[PDB]
Amino acid sequence: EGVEPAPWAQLEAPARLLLQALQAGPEGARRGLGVLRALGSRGWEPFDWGRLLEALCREEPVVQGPDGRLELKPLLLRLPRICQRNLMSLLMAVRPSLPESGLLSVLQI
Amino acid sequence: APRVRYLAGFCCPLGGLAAGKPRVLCHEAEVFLSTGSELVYVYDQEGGLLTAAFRFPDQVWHLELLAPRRLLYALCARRGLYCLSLDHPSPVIPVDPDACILPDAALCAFTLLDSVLVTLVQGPARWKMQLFEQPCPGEDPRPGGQIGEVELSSYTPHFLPVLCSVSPSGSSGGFTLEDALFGLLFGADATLLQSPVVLCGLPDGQLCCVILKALVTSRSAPGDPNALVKILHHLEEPVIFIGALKTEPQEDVHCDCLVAFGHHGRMLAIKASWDESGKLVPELREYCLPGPVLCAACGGGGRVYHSTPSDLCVVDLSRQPEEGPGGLPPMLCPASLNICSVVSTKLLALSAKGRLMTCSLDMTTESAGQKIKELLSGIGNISERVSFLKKAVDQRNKALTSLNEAMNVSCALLSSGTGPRPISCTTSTTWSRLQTQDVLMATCVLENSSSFSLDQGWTLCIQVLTSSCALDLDSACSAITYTIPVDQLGPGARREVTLPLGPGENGGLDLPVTVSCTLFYSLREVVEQEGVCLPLSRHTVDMLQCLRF
Amino acid sequence: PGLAPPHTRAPSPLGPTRDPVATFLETCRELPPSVASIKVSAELLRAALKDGHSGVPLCCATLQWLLAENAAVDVVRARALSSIQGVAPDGANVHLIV
Amino acid sequence: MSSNEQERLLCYNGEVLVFQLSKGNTKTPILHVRRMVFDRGTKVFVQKSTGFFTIKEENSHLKIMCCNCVSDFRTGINLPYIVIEKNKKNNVFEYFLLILHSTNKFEMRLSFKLGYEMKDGLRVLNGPLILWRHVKAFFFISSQTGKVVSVSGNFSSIQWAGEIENLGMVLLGLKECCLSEEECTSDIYIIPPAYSSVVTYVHICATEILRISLIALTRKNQLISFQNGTPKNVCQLPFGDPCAVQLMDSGGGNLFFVVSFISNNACAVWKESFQVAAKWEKLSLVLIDDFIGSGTEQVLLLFKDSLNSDCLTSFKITDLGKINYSSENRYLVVPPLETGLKVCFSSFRELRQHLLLKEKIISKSYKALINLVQSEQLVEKIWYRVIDDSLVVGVKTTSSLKLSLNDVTLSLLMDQAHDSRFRLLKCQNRVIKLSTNPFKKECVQIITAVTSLSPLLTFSKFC
Amino acid sequence: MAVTEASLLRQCPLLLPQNRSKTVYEGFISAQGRDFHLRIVLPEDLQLKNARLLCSWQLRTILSGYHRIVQQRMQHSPDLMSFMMELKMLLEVALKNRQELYALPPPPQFYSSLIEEIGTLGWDKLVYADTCFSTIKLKAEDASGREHLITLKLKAKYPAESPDYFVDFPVPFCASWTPQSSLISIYSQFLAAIESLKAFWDVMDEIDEKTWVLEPEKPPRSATARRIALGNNVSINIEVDPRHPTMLPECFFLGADHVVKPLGIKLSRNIHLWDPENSVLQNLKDVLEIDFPARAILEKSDFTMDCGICYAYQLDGTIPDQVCDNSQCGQPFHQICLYEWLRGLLTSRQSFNIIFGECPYCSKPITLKM
Ligand SMILES: [Zn+2]
Ligand SMILES: [Zn+2]
Repeated sequence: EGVEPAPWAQLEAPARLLLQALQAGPEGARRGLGVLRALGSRGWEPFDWGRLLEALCREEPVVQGPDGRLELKPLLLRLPRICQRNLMSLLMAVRPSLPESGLLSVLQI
Repeated sequence: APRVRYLAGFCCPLGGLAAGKPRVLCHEAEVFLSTGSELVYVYDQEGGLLTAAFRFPDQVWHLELLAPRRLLYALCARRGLYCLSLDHPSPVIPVDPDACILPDAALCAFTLLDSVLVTLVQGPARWKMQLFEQPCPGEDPRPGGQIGEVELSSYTPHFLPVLCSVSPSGSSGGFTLEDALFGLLFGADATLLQSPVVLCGLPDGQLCCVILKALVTSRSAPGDPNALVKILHHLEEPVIFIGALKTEPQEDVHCDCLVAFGHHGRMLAIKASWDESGKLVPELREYCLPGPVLCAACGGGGRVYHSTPSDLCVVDLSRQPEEGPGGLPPMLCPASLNICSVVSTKLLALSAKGRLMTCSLDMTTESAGQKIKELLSGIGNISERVSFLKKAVDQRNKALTSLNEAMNVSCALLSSGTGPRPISCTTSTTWSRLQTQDVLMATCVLENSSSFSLDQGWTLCIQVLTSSCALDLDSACSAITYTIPVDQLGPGARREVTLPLGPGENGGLDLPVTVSCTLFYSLREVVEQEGVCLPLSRHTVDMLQCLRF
Repeated sequence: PGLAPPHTRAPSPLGPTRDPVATFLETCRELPPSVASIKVSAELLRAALKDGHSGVPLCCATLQWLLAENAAVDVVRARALSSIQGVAPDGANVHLIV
Repeated sequence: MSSNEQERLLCYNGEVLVFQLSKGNTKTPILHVRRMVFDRGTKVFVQKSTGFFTIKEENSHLKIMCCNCVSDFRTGINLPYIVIEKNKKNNVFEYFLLILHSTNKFEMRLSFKLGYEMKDGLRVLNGPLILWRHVKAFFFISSQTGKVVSVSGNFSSIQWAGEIENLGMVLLGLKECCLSEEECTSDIYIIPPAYSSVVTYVHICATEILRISLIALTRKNQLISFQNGTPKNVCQLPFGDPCAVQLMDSGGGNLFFVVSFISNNACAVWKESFQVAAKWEKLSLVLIDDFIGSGTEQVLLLFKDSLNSDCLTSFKITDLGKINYSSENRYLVVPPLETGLKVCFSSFRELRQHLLLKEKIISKSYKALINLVQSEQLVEKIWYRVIDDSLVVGVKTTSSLKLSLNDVTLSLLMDQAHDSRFRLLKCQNRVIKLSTNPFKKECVQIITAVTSLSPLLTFSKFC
Repeated sequence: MAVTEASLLRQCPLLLPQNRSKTVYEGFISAQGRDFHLRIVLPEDLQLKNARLLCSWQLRTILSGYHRIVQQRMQHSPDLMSFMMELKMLLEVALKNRQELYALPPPPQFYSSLIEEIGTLGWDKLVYADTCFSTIKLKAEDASGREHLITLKLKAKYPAESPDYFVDFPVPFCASWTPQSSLISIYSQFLAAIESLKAFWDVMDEIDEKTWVLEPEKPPRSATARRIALGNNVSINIEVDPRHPTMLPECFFLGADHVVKPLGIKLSRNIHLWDPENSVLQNLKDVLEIDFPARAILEKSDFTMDCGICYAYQLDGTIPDQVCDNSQCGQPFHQICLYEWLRGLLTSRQSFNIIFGECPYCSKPITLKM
């Protein structure tokens, strides 16, 4: 009745692993940095971040507010609010090495 | 690497060959071919020369073959069934009527089991299946005594009906099903007897089975059909091809699904389920393929090689059980009708033209650049035509939109909302002067109040009905009619038409005169008898409008 | 029609794009505005319009005298219009200025 | 071409047969067949087998007259034929019909031995049946019969010749006239005599029961459809003096008419929309078949022998779609394109179904309107006459419709497709009661309209 | 319009009411220049609390993972009009997400122009092209002789809108895109960025050669960080500014508090003798008054032997104990961290004192016994 899948279910393994990590209270942020060093280490050295920053805008519907309202939400407002703050903190720290096109899709939201 | 070839082509008529009648079988390397003429040919598949040509009389309707005995059974139309020894003691050969056996003459279909022969013969109203022996010793080639006979009472009458036998596991040119299925379709009896069951496809589209064991009768003992023949499932359209398929494939293969096909293209595959009630249930699936279907076959692995008039297309069933829809590719061969499937895939067909054809299915500098050039040229040929179809689509859309509005106007008009809002048509009397005489005119004002723009396809008809009470003497002019195209009326917008009603003849106007307007929609204009006529107003002109002070 | 008293939706006639016999023949077998003007003495026009009906001396009274014979002159008398856009018998438009 | 040293081409069984006379020195020139097939590997035609035939008597002027696949009457198998003229300079010409077999082996079937030289419309037909003319004297020799026969009727040209269901052999020379070749002499639903003056070549395509669907093409470089003599879907052809149309199918539905012209040039035009898809020039020849083994038609286009004194140089083979063949990585791009190629084709094949679906829905909705509004025939039938400058339409009632109870009228309504302008149409209504043989008993009530005609004949025509 | 008599025509042109009582609509519904068959039966009154809605199997593949959405919308939506808005909006969503299945490019511009333009560049340049032709990846050379790659992800219109450029090197890359610009143009911009960052590259390459760079392994060109080892069980991590590479970085030391303290003191004392006319190494060696080990161990350099969730050794006494039953991961964990982790997954099931489920890094079966 109340099984829900995690909203990063359908993602590329490494970003799934990043976002699984940042879930983890305020040590989310460092975990994240740790996560990226331990993915530089492994076979797929590059992080095509704009794969993820596309993914972070991509919408789906949710039904909240009154018992009858369809809305469209992007990812960014859908995954856990602690992952939101820990994400942006990690982006600050990684700002230089992001494509601007994708990055400004985030900030619009 | 030539995935097709040609062996021969034939005397085709205009269009091409008529479907159902022509037949092809492959034995080993010899191939047996009838073009729905009186002529049956046999070709060496190594070298595409004819071994043998056989002139019968009158339009061969069907062949079958027994490999062991090296014999071919062949149904002439108004003559009976002639057997040919392939040994057979110009490369044209007439058959002598000695080769005739059961000159029944009225026989339309027939099939073969082991040691048993089945015909199916037209009569009066009732069609009768029979069942004869066929002598198991290598004798004089005989029928024997008919074992039995029935009347397919169910059927009362271009399309020949068709016959397929189906034996169950344990026990030959037919098909074997699996014990689950066999028991599922036919019942315990045929399971317990290990009884072959013979499926007839009927032009009705009814697909009837009969148990063979259960058909042995005499003069003393006639078969009751209500007992003895039963009826699986009624496709509403005639039958073309019956088979069965090895879904779940994990020479004698024991199939788990039963296949029909139609002319217009309902298929019906059937399966065993044993699901959701701890009980065996049948899995029906009435798909809808394209077009006229013109033959069919089966290849290894739930792959049915069929033909429409445009294209030779395949369906896969192989995996609830089998499948939701059968979405179904070409293989970019034309309408061949009359197909066969030898299993190794190498299929042989007769093309609609007259063509006997074998379908065998499964870097460089600057030559690759020329390949690149080729591919570009291809897409550009193609693109041109995708474009055309886009614009056709736009036409269809624009048509739909106009129609959409038409329905909406009509619906609005035909509802009584208590004020005739959408379109109005008022008329009003006016004296004028012509030449000398005071003429009485009617203005017809058409007004669009609503949003709906009355586009093309619309026309106003006015009719001016005189006096009532049809008389002793039918008048000169009973009524007059006036019909005008309304073009692009639009909302708020307005037309006016003036008519006389007035004394042109005789100084004689008879008063209580109705002028009634209507609209009519023509569906054609924007691209059985076909339009609509919708009433607007009907105003009566009486003396009190026609006075002048 | 635009100037008219009622300001009523009358459909624009648009006189026939060809003759019926011309359309017959085309079927069976298969830009600036032109202008004219005049000038004339104010003294001549004054002396001739004196018996002087009313209103603004010239252009309006000139137009009233040109169309004194048209039925729709009293409407132009009211609005006192020195330039108008009529149609025609053959459906073409014509704009006449004074 | 036609000489002692020259060839002619033909296409049989997805291959190309080249019949060449060769002066062999003891003896006369010999007919040599090459039977050639497209390799697909080496992107050429390669010689797969040969045939030969020794001619006897030492007289010159041996000459190929035509070639094609015919269908022998004995078997029902298509065999290439060839017509040889043998000329002894004698005011005598032999005219052999030879049929060459599966086996690259020859068989005489006519000697036929005329005095006067044969020219204009030589036309070979199924039961190997030669048919010719001089001075408007049409003659035919069956290989059954073996004797010269004359055509009973008198015609100008012989525009189509060929076999139909129920009839056996036929000729359309004048568009009325429609012979048998058994009892020489239906002309009812052939094209109008209007088109009779402009039609120079016909190509029939269907016959049903009597109803023919048929192409023409004219001196005006036009190309037209007909379904029960109903001219739909006209074209215009780029080049001048069109000779012939053959047909291509080239896939699911991609049907073309490939037109060959006297000017050594050719069109293909796409049925579904009578439109030039493509044009080529100088076209020594054209041939229509599966040279590849795809199972669907290509067209061979041959370019001129000005290049080499060698035949199947300067070729071009196409579908006019996916197949095109002809006479630094880049390779990572190739599978991308081939994926595209197939995808374009995919989208084609879907749109066609999509569009049919729209047509189906449109029909649904027509019928929906008519059932929205709402069995017994209230009305027999429609009839009409022209009086002088009066159209009279009339319709005959049935007993069901009672003019005692029902004021009726009748209108006429003009097709706005024709009537681009707002003409009002006026129609006068008359009711006619005639007693039938009074000396129950039949009364005949009919209802009828009249209007002026000359207004409606603005466009030569109306409905 | 307001009312769904004109507003419904305007907003669903191809929904033709069959019945007079507008109960059955039938025909097409539009989305992204694509029309879909849709047949929408109402009850005898206009109540979507009970309605039928059938579709083409085309549309149903495309409403997969939306079924409950639409059924709730039928029940929750007041009018048909708004229902159609919601349904189109949801189709809008569905297609743009599944963007892999849906792209009919206009060939006459596309596939020809792209060929012309790759000819304009030269054929040694392109290194990968995707069979959907969406992705390409190109190569460029330094005066040094280093390859640097550029991915482009391209839309239905290449020459109209920008191509999405995805790039390694650590400063944000700028491509001035016009309709007039082309592959050669953006390629020349990319070469300009290469030749500009030449100094930073030489710094990185020089380091990786003449020192035991330890933590980033097979370094990308984006990485500014180099955890260098020196002596034994002490390291220095060094984060560098590309714009001023030779200049001083933010730096600090890992290892033994008694070993590191002297180096920190010595660094604070010589740090005024940083000089951006030398190299980074030629400044570090004479500032810290030391030479480095050039791979004191190249085989067993270091394997990170930390939790791989919390990345600590010594979480409250506990050690990296629990590992992966895998040759390719081998990654140690903690008892606490791995329990908290696996409890949370949907893939996990718990027996009596056992938890089965996926290793975080490699997604292979890993077992935890409390
Ligand atoms: Zn831990
Ligand atoms: Zn692992």
